[PDB]
Amino acid sequence: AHKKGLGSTRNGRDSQAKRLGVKRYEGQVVRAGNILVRQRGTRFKPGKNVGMGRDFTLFALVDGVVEFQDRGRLGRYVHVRPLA
Amino acid sequence: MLMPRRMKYRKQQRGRLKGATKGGDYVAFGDFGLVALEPAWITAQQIEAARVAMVRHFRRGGKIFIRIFPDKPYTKKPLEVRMGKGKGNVEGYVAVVKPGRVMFEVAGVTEEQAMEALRIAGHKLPIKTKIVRRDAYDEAQ
Amino acid sequence: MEYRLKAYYREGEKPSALRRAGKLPGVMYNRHLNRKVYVDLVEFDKVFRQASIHHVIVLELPDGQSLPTLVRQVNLDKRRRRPEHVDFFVLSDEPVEMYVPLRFVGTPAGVRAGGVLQEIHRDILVKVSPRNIPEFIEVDVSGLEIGDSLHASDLKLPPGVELAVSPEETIAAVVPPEDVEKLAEEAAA
Amino acid sequence: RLTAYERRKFRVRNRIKRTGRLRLSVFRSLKHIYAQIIDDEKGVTLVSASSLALKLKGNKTEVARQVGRALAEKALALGIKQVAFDRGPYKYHGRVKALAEGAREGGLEF
RNA sequence: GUAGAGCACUGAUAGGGCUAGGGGGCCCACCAGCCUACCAAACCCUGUCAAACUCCGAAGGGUCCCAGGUGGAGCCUGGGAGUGAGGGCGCGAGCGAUAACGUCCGCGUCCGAGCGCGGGAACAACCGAGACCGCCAGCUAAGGCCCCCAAGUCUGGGCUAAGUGGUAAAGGAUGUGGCGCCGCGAAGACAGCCAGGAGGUUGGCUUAGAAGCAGCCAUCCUUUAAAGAGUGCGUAAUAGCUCACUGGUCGAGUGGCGCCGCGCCGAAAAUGAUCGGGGCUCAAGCCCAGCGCCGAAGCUGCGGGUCUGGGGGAUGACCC
RNA sequence: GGUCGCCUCCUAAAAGGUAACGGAGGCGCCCAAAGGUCCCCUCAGGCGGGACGGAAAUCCGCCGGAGAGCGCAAGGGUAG
RNA sequence: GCACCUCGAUGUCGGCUCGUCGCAUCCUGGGGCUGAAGAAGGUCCCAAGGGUUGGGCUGUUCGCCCAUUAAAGCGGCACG
RNA sequence: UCCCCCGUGCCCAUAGCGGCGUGGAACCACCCGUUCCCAUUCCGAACACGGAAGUGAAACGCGCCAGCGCCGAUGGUACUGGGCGGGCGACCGCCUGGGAGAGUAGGUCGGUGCGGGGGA
Ligand SMILES: [Mg+2]
Ligand SMILES: [Mg+2]
Ligand SMILES: [Mg+2]
Ligand SMILES: [Mg+2]
Ligand SMILES: [Mg+2]
Ligand SMILES: [Mg+2]
Ligand SMILES: [Mg+2]
Ligand SMILES: [Mg+2]
Ligand SMILES: [Mg+2]
Ligand SMILES: [Mg+2]
Ligand SMILES: [Mg+2]
Ligand SMILES: [Mg+2]
Ligand SMILES: [Mg+2]
Ligand SMILES: [Mg+2]
Ligand SMILES: [Mg+2]
Ligand SMILES: [Mg+2]
Ligand SMILES: [Mg+2]
Ligand SMILES: [Mg+2]
Ligand SMILES: [Mg+2]
Ligand SMILES: [Mg+2]
Ligand SMILES: [Mg+2]
Ligand SMILES: [Mg+2]
Ligand SMILES: [Mg+2]
Ligand SMILES: [Mg+2]
Ligand SMILES: [Mg+2]
Ligand SMILES: [Mg+2]
Ligand SMILES: [Mg+2]
Ligand SMILES: [Mg+2]
Ligand SMILES: [Mg+2]
Ligand SMILES: [Mg+2]
Ligand SMILES: [Mg+2]
Ligand SMILES: [Mg+2]
Ligand SMILES: [Mg+2]
Ligand SMILES: [Mg+2]
Ligand SMILES: [Mg+2]
Ligand SMILES: [Mg+2]
Ligand SMILES: [Mg+2]
Ligand SMILES: [Mg+2]
Ligand SMILES: [Mg+2]
Ligand SMILES: [Mg+2]
Ligand SMILES: [Mg+2]
Ligand SMILES: [Mg+2]
Ligand SMILES: [Mg+2]
Ligand SMILES: [Mg+2]
Ligand SMILES: [Mg+2]
Ligand SMILES: [Mg+2]
Ligand SMILES: [Mg+2]
Ligand SMILES: [Mg+2]
Ligand SMILES: [Mg+2]
Ligand SMILES: [Mg+2]
Ligand SMILES: [Mg+2]
Ligand SMILES: [Mg+2]
Ligand SMILES: [Mg+2]
Ligand SMILES: [Mg+2]
Ligand SMILES: [Mg+2]
Ligand SMILES: [Mg+2]
Ligand SMILES: [Mg+2]
Ligand SMILES: [Mg+2]
Ligand SMILES: [Mg+2]
Ligand SMILES: [Mg+2]
Ligand SMILES: [Mg+2]
Ligand SMILES: [Mg+2]
Ligand SMILES: [Mg+2]
Ligand SMILES: [Mg+2]
Ligand SMILES: [Mg+2]
Ligand SMILES: [Mg+2]
Ligand SMILES: [Mg+2]
Ligand SMILES: [Mg+2]
Ligand SMILES: [Mg+2]
Ligand SMILES: [Mg+2]
Ligand SMILES: [Mg+2]
Ligand SMILES: [Mg+2]
Ligand SMILES: [Mg+2]
Repeated sequence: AHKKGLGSTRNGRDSQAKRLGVKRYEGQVVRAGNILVRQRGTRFKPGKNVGMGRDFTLFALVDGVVEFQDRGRLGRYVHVRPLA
Repeated sequence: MLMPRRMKYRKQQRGRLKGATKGGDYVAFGDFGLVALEPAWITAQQIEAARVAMVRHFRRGGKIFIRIFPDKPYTKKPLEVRMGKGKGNVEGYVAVVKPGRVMFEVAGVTEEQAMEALRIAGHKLPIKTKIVRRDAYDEAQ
Repeated sequence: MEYRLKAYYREGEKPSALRRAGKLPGVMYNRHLNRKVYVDLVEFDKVFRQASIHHVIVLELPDGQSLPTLVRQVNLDKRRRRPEHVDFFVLSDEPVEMYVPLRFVGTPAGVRAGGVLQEIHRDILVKVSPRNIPEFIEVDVSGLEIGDSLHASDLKLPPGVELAVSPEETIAAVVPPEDVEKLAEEAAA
Repeated sequence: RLTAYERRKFRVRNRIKRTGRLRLSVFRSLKHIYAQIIDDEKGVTLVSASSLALKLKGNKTEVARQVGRALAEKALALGIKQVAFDRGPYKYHGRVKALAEGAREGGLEF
């Protein structure tokens, strides 16, 4: 009594989750090595004591809080400011 | 019939119709007008039947302004199929009106010749409607 | 002629309550002043339809000082098409711009022998002093034919009122009318 | 829009301003040639040998040579050592070049 | 980067302006001039649409620091599980048909396991409320206070006349109430009762006779204290004559649009009916206000049991 | 019948995450230069300009912040 | 369409028997309008009380046909 | 300490597009040359170098305007965390806290820190 010439979708595919975005926040203690932001292309720019990996990952180079800075047309930056 | 002459995407989602319109709640071309009192989708089928209605009212003469366009794909699953196995094929095209949005305007037409006109065109519509004339509130807008 | 209506003050009561209470909030404001107010709706309604945004109205405050006003944007309640706020521009002696009612007069030679015009631009933007507030802007139109038009570089303009839009902007045009003979080849497509 | 000059500045400048080291900003004029020493982290200049201040003359590249020898002594008095040579839009050849190897004559490390 | 919102980009888009080539006469170009109620690129102004558009952008939500927070909190290490069919409702989306007691996710709740208790007629998940035991004690909650049924035939103001209330939409109507706005009113209004309802109105109109109503078009000019190459019953055709029209008479109001409250029509189903029933009409209905009181296993009162922390005990027991 | 792993985007409710036989697309390779560095440089496009020569070969001019390009899908990024 | 009771069982189509109920009425009863002269007929309203034939063909319901009729009504009742 | 200048940092176009001006003793630039170092898929255009005759035309500098771009309120509204009522529904209303986008009034032809080289 039922089904007839049922159209098959050409899609229904999908990507994995990349779990990207910002991982550490301003005024958050970090140590050297930590990852501060995962991204795909500097939405965030490598500040002082902040390095950038082969996929545009942004990791701390020394300890003490992260800190976000917004230099308008130049770019968004994040640096780490060492201990005390 | 009022179909989009080129299309970025095929089928398109439903989306609910919360609230008042986004624009065109004030007349801007014609002297009088027709407006939504209640939200719906309007078929190209409907729209064209309202146009043709008025056009036949002042046979030979008058100019009709119509301020909504069927840009949404009204999809629909074929007859007697079960759920799934994809989305319906696109059966029609509809336009999203919310309350306040102006649909039909006229110019070069008498008073009642645009009352009776925009009356009947109201009747070829799935919704309660008000007719309102151009006003300063529209000029200030 | 000139226009006038009451205009009591507000320190910001409930715009909700106030609007319900038979009246209407809004603000009086210019380069020098800036003041919360509220007029009566029904009296405003009475006043605005004829005055609008091209005739200068004046506002009698409770503290007297009747300042020359001109409206800068009315707020229409989209669902109900009823006002809910008025931006009230007090005029100093300046070329402070505003739109003035265009007067297409002598009905086009396109019309009576064809269709009908289209008032693309009921009024026109123009720099001029508070003094010169033209009640009309008589501009001929009886020469414009079917499928023709004119632009803002085609205006009378009384003295001092020299236009603040553009000479390329269009003003009015006569269009072909909706023949039912057209209807045949329309939906037969 | 930017100039070949303007781009080339930043291009090599930024390569260096992000090294942390004291940047020795040069300037090549057709007249004579000078250069200061900037701790960009703040923004202050550390010291500033020149050819208008030292008011010397006698061949551009030999007075380019000298000004660095000024820089060397006059900076090494303030315990300066970490040197990063901002070579500006100009290259590393002849004029600005000699200033460097002259700045090296004193003890400056770079 | 969401709701909103905006076209600044990606695309849609209605009109108009302006303008390529197409289309098309003018030319008939062998080619130029093209003119445009034609099609219409970019382009402009008005006006818009978009999950996969973004010049913008909330409420919020994350996350760290700092502070409150002693909670059948949180954390580390181990022993033991069960679970891995969920469902409904609210809200936010997709799919579906802006269908389903449908389906698929997100947040929350409740059922599950609270089919224990009060409302809801009855009824897992709607409202109220988390049942240790006892009481012929008391305050309440939702909901209620004519009678079945505990407690108001309470109180004041207003609407409704259909049993609407007690099941419905487009659309329709001098319903009844209540606001506007406009128009005609003793420059005698509406309504009827009426001297009148004149002319080269000698109808432009030829055919069994078309002197006012199929006869196709200045829809012809008259005394204007009063009018139609005919609204008219005679209607291709003598009688007879209605009114649009005017004058009296009448002597105060009347016609029109719009909005708001509550009704009316729209409204046809299968075993016997019904709002839970009887029954209710200045309510026993609807709104607005106010005050009592009834009402649960919630809260309180009194007696007890129990586990936990606490003190006693400067001791298990025992006591608060 | 279709599907089965991977990546992009949307659904996804402005953190991460989130389903459906939801809506749209790609991958199973490629590059000893397409790589490392150092130096250097700057698009698409549009208008005018010019033998062949063009809507678009190449040369000249003025306007261009990024709509080009970045091997190939899409998003982010990106000429400092 | 959904997958809610029923798979430790709720026997399917059609016929026969018996019906009974709905009214959106085939017949007869009663009305309005008619492009109703009359007769006849049309469409709409009211009205469910009763009535609503016999055969050919085919498993059929349906349907076609034959001969009649005032009419040869549909539908619900686990398509009783 | 005040001013002009050069080399530079910083806010992030209120800075910018454009037009109008003025600045050469200083400093900067064009300008002089190809000998030398160096240099062009061709060219001293550029990079380089030796210079100081010309100049302020270009660029740059200080400035002026508001045509463009830019920034841009107050008021109100959309929306909404939370708390309620409302409709068959599509959906609508009230409370409390938060509260835009457009648009309006208006602002804008920059603002500065470090050193150096001139002026008093
Ligand atoms: Mg079957
Ligand atoms: Mg993804
Ligand atoms: Mg405020
Ligand atoms: Mg045209
Ligand atoms: Mg023309
Ligand atoms: Mg268009
Ligand atoms: Mg267009
Ligand atoms: Mg068109
Ligand atoms: Mg043209
Ligand atoms: Mg969006
Ligand atoms: Mg903003
Ligand atoms: Mg904000
Ligand atoms: Mg504890
Ligand atoms: Mg351990
Ligand atoms: Mg252990
Ligand atoms: Mg262990
Ligand atoms: Mg499993
Ligand atoms: Mg269970
Ligand atoms: Mg249970
Ligand atoms: Mg039960
Ligand atoms: Mg219960
Ligand atoms: Mg329960
Ligand atoms: Mg009693
Ligand atoms: Mg009352
Ligand atoms: Mg009516
Ligand atoms: Mg009088
Ligand atoms: Mg006649
Ligand atoms: Mg007669
Ligand atoms: Mg009346
Ligand atoms: Mg009862
Ligand atoms: Mg009463
Ligand atoms: Mg005890
Ligand atoms: Mg003891
Ligand atoms: Mg298979
Ligand atoms: Mg995490
Ligand atoms: Mg799965
Ligand atoms: Mg162009
Ligand atoms: Mg060309
Ligand atoms: Mg050529
Ligand atoms: Mg040529
Ligand atoms: Mg060319
Ligand atoms: Mg690519
Ligand atoms: Mg995106
Ligand atoms: Mg993009
Ligand atoms: Mg049989
Ligand atoms: Mg039977
Ligand atoms: Mg009946
Ligand atoms: Mg019937
Ligand atoms: Mg009968
Ligand atoms: Mg038989
Ligand atoms: Mg039979
Ligand atoms: Mg069945
Ligand atoms: Mg069946
Ligand atoms: Mg049947
Ligand atoms: Mg500089
Ligand atoms: Mg000059
Ligand atoms: Mg000189
Ligand atoms: Mg000059
Ligand atoms: Mg300049
Ligand atoms: Mg200065
Ligand atoms: Mg200065
Ligand atoms: Mg100054
Ligand atoms: Mg200044
Ligand atoms: Mg000025
Ligand atoms: Mg200005
Ligand atoms: Mg100005
Ligand atoms: Mg703004
Ligand atoms: Mg909520
Ligand atoms: Mg609700
Ligand atoms: Mg606000
Ligand atoms: Mg609010
Ligand atoms: Mg000084
Ligand atoms: Mg001195």
